[PDB]
Amino acid sequence: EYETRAVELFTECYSNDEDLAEQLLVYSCEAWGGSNCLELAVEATDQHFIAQPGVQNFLSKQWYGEISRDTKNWKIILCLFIIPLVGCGLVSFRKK
Amino acid sequence: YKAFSTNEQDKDNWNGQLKLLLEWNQLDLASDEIFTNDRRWESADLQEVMFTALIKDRPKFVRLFLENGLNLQKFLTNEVLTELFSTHFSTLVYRNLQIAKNSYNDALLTFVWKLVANFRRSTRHPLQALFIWAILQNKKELSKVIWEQTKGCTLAALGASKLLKTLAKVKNDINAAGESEELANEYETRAVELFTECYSNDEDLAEQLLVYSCEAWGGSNCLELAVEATDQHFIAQPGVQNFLSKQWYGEISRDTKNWKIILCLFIIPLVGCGLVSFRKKLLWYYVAFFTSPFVVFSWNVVFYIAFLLLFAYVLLMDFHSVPHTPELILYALVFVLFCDEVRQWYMNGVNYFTDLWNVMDTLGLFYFIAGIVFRLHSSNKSSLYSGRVIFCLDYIIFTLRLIHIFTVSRNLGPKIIMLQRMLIDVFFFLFLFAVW
Amino acid sequence: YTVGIVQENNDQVWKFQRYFLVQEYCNRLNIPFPFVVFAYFYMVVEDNETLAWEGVMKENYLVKINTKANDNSEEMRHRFR
Amino acid sequence: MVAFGVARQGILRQNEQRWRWIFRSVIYEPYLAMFGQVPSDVDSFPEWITIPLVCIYMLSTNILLVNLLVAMFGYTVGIVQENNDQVWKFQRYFLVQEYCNRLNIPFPFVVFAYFYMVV
Amino acid sequence: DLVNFIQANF
Amino acid sequence: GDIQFGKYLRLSCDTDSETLYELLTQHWHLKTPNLVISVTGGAKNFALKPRMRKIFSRLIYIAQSKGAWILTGGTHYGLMKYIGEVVRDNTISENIVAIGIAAWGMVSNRDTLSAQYIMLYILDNNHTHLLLVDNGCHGHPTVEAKLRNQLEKYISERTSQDSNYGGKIPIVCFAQGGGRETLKAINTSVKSKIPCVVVEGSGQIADVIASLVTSSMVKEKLVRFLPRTVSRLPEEEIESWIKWLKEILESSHLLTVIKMEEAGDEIVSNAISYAL
Ligand SMILES: CCCCCCCC(=O)OC[C@H](COP(=O)(O)O[C@@H]1[C@H](O)[C@H](O)[C@@H](OP(=O)(O)O)[C@H](OP(=O)(O)O)[C@H]1O)OC(=O)CCCCCCC
Repeated sequence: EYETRAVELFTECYSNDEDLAEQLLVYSCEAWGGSNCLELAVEATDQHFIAQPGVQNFLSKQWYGEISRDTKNWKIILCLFIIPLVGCGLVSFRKK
Repeated sequence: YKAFSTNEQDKDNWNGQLKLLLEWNQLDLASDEIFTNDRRWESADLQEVMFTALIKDRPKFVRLFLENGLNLQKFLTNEVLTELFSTHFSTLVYRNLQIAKNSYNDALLTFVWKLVANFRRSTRHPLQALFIWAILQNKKELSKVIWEQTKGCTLAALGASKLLKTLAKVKNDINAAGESEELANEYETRAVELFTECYSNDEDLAEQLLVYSCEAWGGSNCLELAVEATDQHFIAQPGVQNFLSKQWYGEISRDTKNWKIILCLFIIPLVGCGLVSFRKKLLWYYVAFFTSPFVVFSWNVVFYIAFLLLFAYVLLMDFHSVPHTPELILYALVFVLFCDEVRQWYMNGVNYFTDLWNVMDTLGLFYFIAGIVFRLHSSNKSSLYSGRVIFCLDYIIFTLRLIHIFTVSRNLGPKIIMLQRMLIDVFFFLFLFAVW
Repeated sequence: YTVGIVQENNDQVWKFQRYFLVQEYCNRLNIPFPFVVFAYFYMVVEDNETLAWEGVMKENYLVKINTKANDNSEEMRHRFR
Repeated sequence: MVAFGVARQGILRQNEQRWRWIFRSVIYEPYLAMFGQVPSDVDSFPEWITIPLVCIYMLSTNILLVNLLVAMFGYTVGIVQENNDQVWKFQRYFLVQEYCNRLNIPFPFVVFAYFYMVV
Repeated sequence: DLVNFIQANF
Repeated sequence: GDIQFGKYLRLSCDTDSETLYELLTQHWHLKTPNLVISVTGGAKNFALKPRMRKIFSRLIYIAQSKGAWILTGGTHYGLMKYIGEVVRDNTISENIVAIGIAAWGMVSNRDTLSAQYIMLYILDNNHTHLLLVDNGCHGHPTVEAKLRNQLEKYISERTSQDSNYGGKIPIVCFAQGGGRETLKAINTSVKSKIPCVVVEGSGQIADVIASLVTSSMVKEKLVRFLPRTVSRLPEEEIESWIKWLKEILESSHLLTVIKMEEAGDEIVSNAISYAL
């Protein structure tokens, strides 16, 4: 029941706002248990909570870093070998 | 409202009361007090209130205004539409649209982007433009309200579904993508139900509507838009399948036994001997039968089988430094194939190259011509052997093309469809097995 | 892994491919290959009524979809009140 | 498979005039030039460029075969999804009717039954 | 006919 | 002149209904199993109420099924335009027959003739037939009511053996909008013994009749239903309205009122059948 409550609350809140939701997710409390929401979900094997769209989007943004998540993967792979293409209009960075 | 009315300061003026009710979204009071049988109404009176309701997302007030003698066609002028697109169009939605245009370009998406740019910078289908504006901003109720007024209802629903799907394919914001996806599913359901109901009412009018192309709604009809969106659900409906079957059998009655047609194909005189009762003179029967796409397909498969047999015979039994007559016949047949390929290339060239199987066939033809060039070099036996190798490659790729033809039959079509995906997954599994 | 792939029904996919093949073979010169060679050489050398019918069926569909609220017991409660 | 075998035979032997021999060989070689047996390997005009051809041919044949097998089993799960109890009951009705509306005599003694029936 | 009938009626 | 953008004919008020009916039956129209007349009222703006739309859709569907004649004012402004548009929509989808009767004087643009009328009052082009009365030429007050009532009475006097209805062809008056003209038409229909169906819950005079279905109560209901109309109307107008209310209510069995609570399907058909 509490897992369901947490999942619903985070979904609703992630729907309202995205950046505040991610800040809350990564936030570590004043020594609640020495861990954040993500770590506790992982330790409990709460696959349901992590599988939610918001958490997956957060992980994807972390994985791609500054690179725009919507850019084609083949573009990145091709530009990896060819350095000069990095700043040649490809891989439109999310953020000289 | 009671203070404004009973005060008597502005009791005579009704526009103030209407605006006040609209701002607070009091539909029932608006329908009861301001709007009454005694009062007289004109479109020019409502123009501004309608615009404000559109801006503020008051779908119910929009519907009420439409009911009470408002002409949406006249209201949607070029100036109004350009002002609405330029200012009241969210920058986030425009950014998402740009992202879709760049990363995920589509035939309909570029059209809508050009329309949006035209209206933003500075009137064929104003209703369609308004519907697109509502859709791009994920306004469910207003979009439905507008859709109830459009002429191309099913076509508009399919176009909205496709546009929303391609917009949801974006990843800049998850929430907007999910809203767009759910709205697209809803509009797809609406289109399917509407077409079903209408196809149940009448059949010929339904088919005419299906094949009908609008006055440049998006440059496409309902069927094409459904195909581009991969709306398998819409095409799988009984009406569409019946339409496709009628197209496939042509004038031939769909209920006639297939074995009768197959038997009569070899034996010409049976065509007008009482078999294959045509849906619609002996000469007319013969021309109708031979114009049938099904008969043409059967003839083509028979011809392809004969060509493959002749090719195999040439390679296995008759291969010499100098071409023989069977080789010349093979050259003539492959030239016929090549000119057919050119004809098909004239149309849908981009799609001609995009198709994996089509590209495979073109590569096979190029391989065959290269092998011909190699075989022409009779001076060196190495060149002749290379040409022979290329001919073997041509044979195998032609057999692959033959395999493509079998997909028509229901018996072994799904088998091949499954085989493709199983092949992909098995290739990955074999790659892992290979590594260790 | 294959049981999952076969779980999905291939009937819809086959119907889609059927549409593709039918369009390919229909928007095409309906002549056999042996006789199609000359075809290329030879080649080189209402709506308002349908839309109105569509709108009528739309009205019927809208009525049918909006009738769902009729089944609610609210009308009986309002008559009672 | 036969298409692959035709391609292989075309590339290996030239102008085989024995129609019976070639007709059997085209079918027979690809199956036994594979997991079954290796006569082609023994038979194996540059060799350093020939070996990769046989390697890729064997790889393609093996991958196609495994894909076929797996697809067939997947197709079979759908056939077995449908319950056969009703079909068996139907066949049971058929067999019961066949054996009931029939002279209830064993075959060794049924011969005289027909003669008695005719008269 | 029709015109003549109308004229006769009125 | 024939309006094209049907048949529009200008006829004098002092015209025998027998000649018109014989003309229509001989070569223009077939025997009518049913005939319904709708009195929209003076108001040129018709409020697209949530219930009225379904009611009139069912009415037009019933008319098409029975091959009935729908009589209206024919004005392009108000309910008549909506009825004509619905008739055109049904035709796009056995032919529906709509006759719009109005006064030539009140018409804004007059074209004489196969002259075509293309857009002071305006008439809907959807109506397949139109009649223009001309006795008080260039006269603002309406004068088509007398001819309409005479024609309806004559059609009632007719006799069709084919129709299941005994003897005379069934005729049903209809009343959804309020107004002095509507009340006068209802009075004439009641005096003609032809039943009328009044849509309770919509309109001023219609709701007044529904509530009635005494004099002080009638006046109070009339005032409540149309506050602006009663305020503008003079005391003599109110007295005349009460007189007409009492006259029409004298025959309650003929008039039939649709219950406000009743809002299901086939309510219009049920009410019409009950009235007949
Ligand atoms: C040897 C190499 C390959 C040999 C050729 C092998 C080619 C091959 O294997 O195709 C078999 C094909 C099977 O036809 P197929 O049974 O799938 O036809 C459909 C089938 O009968 C469905 O059951 C029907 O739906 P339903 O039951 O009512 O629900 C459907 O009718 P409709 O619902 O659409 O109206 C039918 O269209 O037969 C041919 O006609 C093709 C012409 C091939 C000509 C062959 C010339 C030799």
